[PDB]
Amino acid sequence: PKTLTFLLTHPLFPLSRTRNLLSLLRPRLFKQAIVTCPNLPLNELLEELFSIRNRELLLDISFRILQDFTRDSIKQEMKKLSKLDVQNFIEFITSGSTQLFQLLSLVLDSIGLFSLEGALLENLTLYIDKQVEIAERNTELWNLIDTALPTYTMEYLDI
Amino acid sequence: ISLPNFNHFSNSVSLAWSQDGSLIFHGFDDKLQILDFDTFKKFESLENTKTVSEFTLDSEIQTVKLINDTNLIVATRTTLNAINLLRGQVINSFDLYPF
Amino acid sequence: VKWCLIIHGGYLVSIPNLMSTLSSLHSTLKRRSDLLPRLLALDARLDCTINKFKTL
Amino acid sequence: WTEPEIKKFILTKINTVHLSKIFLTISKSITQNPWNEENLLPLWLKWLLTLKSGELNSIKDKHTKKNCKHLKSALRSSEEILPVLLGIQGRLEMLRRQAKLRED
Amino acid sequence: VAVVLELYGNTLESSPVLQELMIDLKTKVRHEIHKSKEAQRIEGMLQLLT
Amino acid sequence: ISSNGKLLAHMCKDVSTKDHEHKSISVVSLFDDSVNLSFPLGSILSSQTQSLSYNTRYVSSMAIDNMGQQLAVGFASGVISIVSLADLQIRLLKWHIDS
RNA sequence: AUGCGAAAGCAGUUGAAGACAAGUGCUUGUCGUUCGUUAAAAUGGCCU
Repeated sequence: PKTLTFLLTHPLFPLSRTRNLLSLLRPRLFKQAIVTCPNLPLNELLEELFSIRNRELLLDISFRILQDFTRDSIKQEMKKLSKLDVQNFIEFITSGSTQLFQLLSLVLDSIGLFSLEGALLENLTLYIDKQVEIAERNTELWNLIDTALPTYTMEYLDI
Repeated sequence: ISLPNFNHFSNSVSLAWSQDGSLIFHGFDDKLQILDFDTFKKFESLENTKTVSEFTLDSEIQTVKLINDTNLIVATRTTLNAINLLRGQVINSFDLYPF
Repeated sequence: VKWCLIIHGGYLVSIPNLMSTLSSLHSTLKRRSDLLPRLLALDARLDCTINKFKTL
Repeated sequence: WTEPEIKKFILTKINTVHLSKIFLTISKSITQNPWNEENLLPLWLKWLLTLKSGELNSIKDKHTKKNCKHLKSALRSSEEILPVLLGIQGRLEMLRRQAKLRED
Repeated sequence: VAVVLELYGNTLESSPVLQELMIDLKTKVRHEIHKSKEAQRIEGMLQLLT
Repeated sequence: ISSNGKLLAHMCKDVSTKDHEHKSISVVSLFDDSVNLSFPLGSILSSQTQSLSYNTRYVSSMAIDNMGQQLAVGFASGVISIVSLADLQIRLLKWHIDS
C-alpha cells in the first residue's frame, strides 16, 4: 500500500520490521524494499541472494550488500551458511558484474582451502581464464580509444 | 588501521574522539559508528541496553563533535541533532534545512 | 615464495598478526600492483606505434 | 571478413571509400555486448583505430562522440573490474596447486 | 616514451635503428607486464591466506 | 601621472571614432599650460604589428618623464617602447616575456 | 570551461545585435561594445 511504500521511501525505519520484514516481502514492494532499506540482516540477505529466483536479484542484492557491509562480516556469515547452495550458485555463475566477481572473491575467502570439487574447479579455471583474456582485450581496446625529398620528379601540369 | 573498501564513495565524512582515548565516533555518510580504540570494532553491547554501536540518521552526516562525556552534536544538512550518550536518545532537534 | 605459502598456509593462518609479520612482502607486491595500470597504458601505445610502422 | 589480414586489406579499401557507418555499427554492437566471446569484431575495431584515427576523430562531432563516450563508460567498468578478477584467477590456480599437493 | 612516440612516429618510420629499439622496448614491456600479473596473483594469495 | 605629479599622460578613443587610427595620446601640464601634445598611437607603432594579433597592439602600461621629454609605454607581449617627444621617435626595449 | 558527482563520471552548453578592418554595394575578420543564457608569435628568461 501507499503508506508502507512511502515508509520504505523515507530513510529511517526503526527496528522490528527491519528485523523481520523480508519473510513477509518474499513483488513490487519486494523490489522497493531491496532497492531502499536502511537495515538489512545478513542472514536473510544472503538467503535471498542465494535463492535462484534470479530476477536480477543477484546484481541488485549484491550491489546493495556491497554498499552496505564489510567483506569480513560477509565472509563470516557465509561461512555460517552451508556449501551446497554455494556450489549451485557458483554453477549458475560459471554457466552465465564487478559486484558478482567481488562476491566470487568473497566466497573463495569463506571456503578457504578445504571443500572444492575437481571437475567443477577446472570448469571454473577455463571460464575464468577465457573471461580474463577477453577482459584484458577490452583493456587495450580502451587504451587505443584513448589514443621532403624531390630528387627527381616526373610530373606534369594542366596549363 | 581499519581498512574497509566499500564500492561506494562519499565525499562527506567526520569523526570525533572521547577525551578518555577509548571511544571513537566515526560518522560516515548517513551512519555514525562507535569503535573501541583497542579493537577498532563496534562497541558490542553485552548488556544490550539499547546502546547500539551504529546510529543511522535522517541524513548524511557532515559534522560530528562532542562537548563532554555526555553530549554529541551532529549536523546533517537538514538538521542539527544533540544526542545524549549515557541514555541513547536524541535530546534536541533543530531545523536547519531551509538555511 | 609461491611454494612456501602454498605448503605452510595453515600455521600462518593460525598465527594472528599476519600483516606486520609478512610486512615487506605486502609492500613489495602492492608496489608492483600500483605499477600495473600505467604499464598497461605504455604497452597499448607501444602496440599502436608498432603496428603503425610494421604495416608498411 | 574472417581473417584478420583480409580484414586489414578490405579495411584499406573501405578507407579508400561506408567507413563511418561501419564504425558506428561496430561501436553500437560492442557497446551492447562488452562480453562477446568472438574477437573478430574486436579485431575489426582495433585495426581500424590503429590505422585511421585522426580522420575518424574529425569526421563527426555529436553522433560518433556520444556513443563513443557510452561504450567508453562500459569498457571503463571493464577495466575497473579486471585487476582483482585476475587475482581471482590466481586464487583458483593455487587452490588447484594445493589440491595437487593433497593428491600426491 | 609515450610523448616521444607521440612526436616521432614518422621519423620512426624512416629510421631503421629506432624501429629495432622499439622492438626491444616492446619485448621488455611485455615481460614486465607479465611479471606484474603474477605479482598480483601472489598478492591474491596474501589476501586469501590472511 | 608624472612622478612629479606635474604632468598627465592619457589616451582617448575619439580618433578611433573619427579615424581608422584608434588611440590618441595626449600629455599635458597641470599647474600650468606650458606643455600639451597629442598624437596617434597608430603613428607611434611599428609597420609590422599590423599583421599580428591584438596582443601586440594592446597598450598595457604608461609612465612619464619628469621633464616632459621621455615617455614609457608597455604592451601585452612585454615589449617596452620609449618615446622621445621632440622628434616623436622611439626605441624598443625587450625583456619581459609576458605583458 | 556548466551543473551534479568520488579522485570516476552523468547531463548541459558554442546566442544574437552593434561596431570597425580587410577584400569585390557584397566576402572574411576583428571588438578597451552590448544584451541573452547553467557557459601560439612582436629574438624577446631570473642579481651580487
